[PDB]
Amino acid sequence: PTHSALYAASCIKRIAQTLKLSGPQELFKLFAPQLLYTWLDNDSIQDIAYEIFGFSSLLDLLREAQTEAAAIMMMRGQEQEVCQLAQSLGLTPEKLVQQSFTKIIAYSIAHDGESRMRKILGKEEYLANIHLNFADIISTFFDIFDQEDPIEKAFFAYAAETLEEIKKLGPMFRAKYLPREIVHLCSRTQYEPENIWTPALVVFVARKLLKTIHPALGPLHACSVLRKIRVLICLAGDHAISGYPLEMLLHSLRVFVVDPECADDALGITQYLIKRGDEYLKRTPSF
Repeated sequence: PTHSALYAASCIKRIAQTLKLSGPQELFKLFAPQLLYTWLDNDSIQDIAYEIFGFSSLLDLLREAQTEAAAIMMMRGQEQEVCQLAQSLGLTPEKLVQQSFTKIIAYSIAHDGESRMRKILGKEEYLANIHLNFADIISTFFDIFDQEDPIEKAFFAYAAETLEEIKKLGPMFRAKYLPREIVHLCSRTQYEPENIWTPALVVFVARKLLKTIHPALGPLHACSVLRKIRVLICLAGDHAISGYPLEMLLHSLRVFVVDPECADDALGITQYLIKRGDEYLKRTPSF
């Protein structure tokens, strides 16, 4: 997508209706990234089909698609179109960019344009926004990174052996980026890019990864999310094998071990965690 508008509308209503989903808009909430990317590649947001994903408006479709659309525009570059989005909304481009700063930086760092963010906010405000949105940015970095060849890039001189052990037991951007990406963001805050893996951040990112999976989204999603979790566990190192992170990971990886699709990934991570956290599991026999 004239009748094709109405037919696609009824089809999406039936898809999200017979899948334990709320409505058609809650089916756009799951797929807006890919649709918006592939469509805004060569088109403009203002002429999109607000009749699929029943919205009854374009200013209704926008009060949800600010973040993805704005971040993708600023990923490729449509400055006048970001300004047009902002005009249509009611908010000037500046407070808009202040609303969706996290995804903007996630994509931009992935697609390398941050200087273009400095030229609209400033050079003492942009850094305050990076300080305010650090963990959300790392979470959005683990969302979009594609699992291609992480061990090759690792040698970050400890992730390689760790991922090798966990493999011996049992918008998309390439894995080769992932370390350097983090570095480039963390060379503008105070916290050094080397060692930023306190347990709060670890549990944050891991819960994000798990929440990403979904029952309606397929049993092929899960094994990719699991590979990325293995990357997080090998990278975090010694904070994800002791304390509450250990308990929290053992739980969900158990749930992935009873999945008949792939119990090759989760059995390995589980062996590694149980074996390495022996000094801790002897203090908590009730768990």
